[PDB]
Amino acid sequence: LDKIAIDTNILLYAYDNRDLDKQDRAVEILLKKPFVTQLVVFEFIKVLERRFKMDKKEITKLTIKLLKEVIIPLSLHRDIYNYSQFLLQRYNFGLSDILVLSDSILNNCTILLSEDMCNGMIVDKKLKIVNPFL
Amino acid sequence: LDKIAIDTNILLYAYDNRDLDKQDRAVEILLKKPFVTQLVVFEFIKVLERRFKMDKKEITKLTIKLLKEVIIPLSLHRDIYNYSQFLLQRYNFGLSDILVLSDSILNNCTILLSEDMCNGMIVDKKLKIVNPFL
Amino acid sequence: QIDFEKRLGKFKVETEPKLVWKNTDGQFSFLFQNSFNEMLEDFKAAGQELKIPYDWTIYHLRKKAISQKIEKEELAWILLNFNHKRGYYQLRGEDF
Amino acid sequence: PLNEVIERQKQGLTSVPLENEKGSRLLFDLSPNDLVYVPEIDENIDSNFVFSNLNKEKISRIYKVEKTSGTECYFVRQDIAYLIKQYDAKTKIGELESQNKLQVTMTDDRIRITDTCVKINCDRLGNINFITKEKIKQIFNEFR
Amino acid sequence: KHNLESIIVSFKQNLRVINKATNYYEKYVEKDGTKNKERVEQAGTNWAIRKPMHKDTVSGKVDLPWVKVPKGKILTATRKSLDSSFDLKSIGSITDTGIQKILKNYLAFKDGNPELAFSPEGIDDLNKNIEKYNDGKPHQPINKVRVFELGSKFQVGQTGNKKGKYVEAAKGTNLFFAVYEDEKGKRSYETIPLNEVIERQKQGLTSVPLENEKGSRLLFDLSPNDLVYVPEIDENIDSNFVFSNLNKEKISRIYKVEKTSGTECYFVRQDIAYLIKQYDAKTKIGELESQNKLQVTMTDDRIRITDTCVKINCDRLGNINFITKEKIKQIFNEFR
Amino acid sequence: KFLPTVPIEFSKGFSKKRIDHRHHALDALVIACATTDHVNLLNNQSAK
DNA sequence: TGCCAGAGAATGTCGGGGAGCCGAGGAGAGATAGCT
RNA sequence: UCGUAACAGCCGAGGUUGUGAAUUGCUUUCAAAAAUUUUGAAAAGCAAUUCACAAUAAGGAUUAUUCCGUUGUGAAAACAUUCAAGGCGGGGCAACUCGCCUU
DNA sequence: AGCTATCTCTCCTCGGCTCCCCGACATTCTCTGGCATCCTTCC
Ligand SMILES: [Mg+2]
Ligand SMILES: [Mg+2]
Repeated sequence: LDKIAIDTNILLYAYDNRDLDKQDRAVEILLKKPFVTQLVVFEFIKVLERRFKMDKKEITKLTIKLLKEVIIPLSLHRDIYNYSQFLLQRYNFGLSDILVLSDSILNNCTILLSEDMCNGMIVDKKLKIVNPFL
Repeated sequence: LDKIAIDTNILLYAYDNRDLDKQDRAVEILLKKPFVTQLVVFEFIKVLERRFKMDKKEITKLTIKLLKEVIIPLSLHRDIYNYSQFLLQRYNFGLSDILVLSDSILNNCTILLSEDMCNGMIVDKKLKIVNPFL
Repeated sequence: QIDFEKRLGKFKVETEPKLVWKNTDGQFSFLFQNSFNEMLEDFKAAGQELKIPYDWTIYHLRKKAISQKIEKEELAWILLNFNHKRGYYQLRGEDF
Repeated sequence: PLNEVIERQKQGLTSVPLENEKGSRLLFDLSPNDLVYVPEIDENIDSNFVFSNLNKEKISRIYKVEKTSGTECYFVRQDIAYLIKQYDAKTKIGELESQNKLQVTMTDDRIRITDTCVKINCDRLGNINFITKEKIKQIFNEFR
Repeated sequence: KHNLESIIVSFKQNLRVINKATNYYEKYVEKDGTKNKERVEQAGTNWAIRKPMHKDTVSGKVDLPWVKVPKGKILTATRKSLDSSFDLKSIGSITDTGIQKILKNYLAFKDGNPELAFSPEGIDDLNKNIEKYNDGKPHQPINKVRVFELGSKFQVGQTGNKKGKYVEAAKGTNLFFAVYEDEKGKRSYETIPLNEVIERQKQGLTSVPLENEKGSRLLFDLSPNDLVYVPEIDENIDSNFVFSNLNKEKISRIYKVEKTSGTECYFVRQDIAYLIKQYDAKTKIGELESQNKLQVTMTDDRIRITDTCVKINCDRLGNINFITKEKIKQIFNEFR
Repeated sequence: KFLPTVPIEFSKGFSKKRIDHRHHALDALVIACATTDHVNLLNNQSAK
């Protein structure tokens, strides 16, 4: 009994077509109905519009379908900025990453899945960051 | 009598002092307690960290102070993606701009104080874009 | 159940150990059955009926230790009990 | 109400709001002739999925929405077409009481369906459709 | 006359809930190869709680099936000595049913009079002859009983058996009163107990949650001895600003918080020091009503304060602080 | 003019100045405007 | 025209603002041991 | 005539919640039994008398026979405390404590 | 043996702490009412 969140890299590795095994790992991650911050949704949309040059209408269609059935979006918590400042004291992460971490924690997420952090490292004795691909 | 929202460029001109007159206009606009959407806040944070190279802690402090005193943040709406899809049928703006417009409209905002958004025309007969620097 | 390397002598976290109690498959058992049986025989000699609490054994040990030999765990129990109730140490200016 | 649905669909949004003002995420909407499954009282269904092992009991615990008013939703066991005896005002005896349908399960348990029901969608041939790894693969294989 | 009638009274406030803890402790340190005793600071983040967290009495939670439990409410229990203050009503508050039966039977045996029944002599008589009132069954003697109570109590802590002990907030620790606003226009009032405030501040957050479970935006929080302004009935306003030239009437429409309980916040006009006549409950006549506090304005309109009040912050000298065209510029200049 | 008044039963331990905080500011203003001439005239430093 | 949506009728539960009790620091009122 | 009165320090014994135990109790649940009624076993909830033990403001350091955690200042989530040597001496079997003289 | 000044023995209004209605608002199930009349084309 625990709550799981994810990061933008997981959605991208699901969408990308050059890491077939990582594609798999991503897809059976999504079979469990993970949660997402709105931040990773916005970053995913920006990356799709920027990196893959895939047009806006299809971006919106895909994200609507994903948020509708694949994933459960998380309400953007109001205490995100204060808590992000609090976590920013001792963890030397990017401000985007710490924002994701803070809003994930504030929504009672117990495990975060990603690759851009310290695998297994614990933040504020509340959340555990895991690299599911390794 | 009518709600008012702002775009990231308003905050950027309020902070940056390369053109003093536009900075004064932006400060005057901020004096009236204007509403703001969280996407604008995140874009502002990203720009400050990237363009102006301010460190994380001062950026977070500035954001917290601004939200506590100067501006009213708007809660993120659950219908942002569907409406953004709807708005794309008639209007051809950037995807981030479309998201900003959708979140502003869904929160009953009637004026969007922006600059780089081809001011003047109504949007969906609910909101209008106004350039305050002209 | 007690740390001895970093937090010296402190109980391990979320542990509430009893010295005279051993847990086996969640079943708690006394640790000094011999002295307990000695107390039962003594109370039988005194005429008191039966079925006395297990943990009275501390006082039989304390009386016994004055003249006889007791086990090392019993000695540790007695010392940790003496740590509890040091007693009153009157200072200057009072007679009582 | 139909007015809200009309306005929401005209705006391009979905028929049912994603988030009530109470601050609760929308689990699902229900329409007439929809299918729901009521799990057993003992069991806990949160991410069960696996809707191919439909035996007698699981299928027999499938209900259908019939009508709706306010916060009251009425269900009928999906295999029931005509009631054995319809309700009457004089003798006041009926197979499914005065409303000819119950807000709860028909069996002896009498548990409110809406508290534990899970929505189920099916194709024309009466086959249950649930997400699979291949479906998740294709859902954005198509956009590529 | 003008200056005296244009004065706002400044109240010193200290809302210390947590603070940094200073710990100078002596230990052996190595300098130039020699180990010497010297006092050092404590390393890390140490928080000192600056308020009495809870009351002294500690209660344990019980589950009595024969008692209806209101939602959001907790049933606890506590040992108490058996004395003459126990009547047939009091015996109904004892957790143990068999003790209730024995005690009621013995009390009836002595004319239902607690004074003789529950004197120490009566307790001794019951203890020495407990067989009669317990259906002839044996029973261990009785000296104390665990009476149960119904109320709002919270655990002392989490580690160890500190989760098994339930306490209640210390008197005078109700220091926060949140007022939230919804998009509809309705104002919601709430009181935040202390322990949540300690938790939030330890997390680095604000004292009061910025939105309640309604989702309503938080208008403002209130603590004892802060000043609010109550607008006129025909002057329904949002912020009204104009806080640099308040007239006699604007100043005269300023109220101050003293007591917060439940959803109730009690106010007295800021310039009122001592009432002409202290309220008497017997005669029900005085300058102010019961508790010498009013939730409504003194004037004849008698409008409830919490409905239209707007918080105003006042510095030491009596001035009112409001955002200006320059404070924003200093805000930006601080970070550049 | 109509001056403030308190009935006998309610006038035990009553003060006009004690009812409002502003009497402190009034006292400050009064003591401020009195010059050294005022203080050494009301202290009878010239009485002899 | 059968049946859908909502009015309609019995309940039980809860805020909430007065009624009535009632714990508690503190003042007459005095027996009394230290003092004369 | 002011001031002195405030701040600190070494200890004690309970109580409460909880864990384990000995002995009894009250209620509830399948009947195991008797000829619609009782005797009941076993569990659960609630205790009582006594014993041992854990915690005793949430919590954080440290391995000194040291602590910090209900005071004050104010955003810096930052602080307050201590301050080298030399003998002379009193006390104390001891640990150590207390004064005087000299830069 | 007699005076008194520090205790103790009992009444009080205040600050609380339960009753205490009283009206309003969920739940659960059951009645009840509903646009009707209108001709040709029109086979
Ligand atoms: Mg990331
Ligand atoms: Mg933009």
